[PDB]
Amino acid sequence: YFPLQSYGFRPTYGVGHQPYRVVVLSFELLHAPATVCGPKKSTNLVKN
Amino acid sequence: IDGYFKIYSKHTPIIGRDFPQGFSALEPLVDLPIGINITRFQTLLALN
Ligand SMILES: *[C@@H]1O[C@H](CO)[C@@H](O)[C@H](O)[C@H]1NC(C)=O
Repeated sequence: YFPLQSYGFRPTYGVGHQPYRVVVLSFELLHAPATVCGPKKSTNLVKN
Repeated sequence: IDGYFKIYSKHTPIIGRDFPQGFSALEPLVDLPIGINITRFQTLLALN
């Protein structure tokens, strides 16, 4: 048998048979210097 | 050092012929978070 099989997605299909796009985000462990972070900045300077 | 490649540099004019006697600190140029082993190095030359 062929290992690959066509999905044959159709709009008339049900929710379970409908196509869905899935993205997996995997985070590397802390073995090297960190290069990815989040935007974290606010506030003014307010002197004196 | 601890997974960071640090490059300090300085450009000094040569008042004389070679290797003048003088003092001038080397300012830091570049810091890279590469975090891999370094044990051997070599320089590059080109021919015209
Ligand atoms: C690379 O560096 C790691 C961490 O210091 C060390 O355990 C390992 O033996 C090094 N490998 C080589 C080939 O020098």
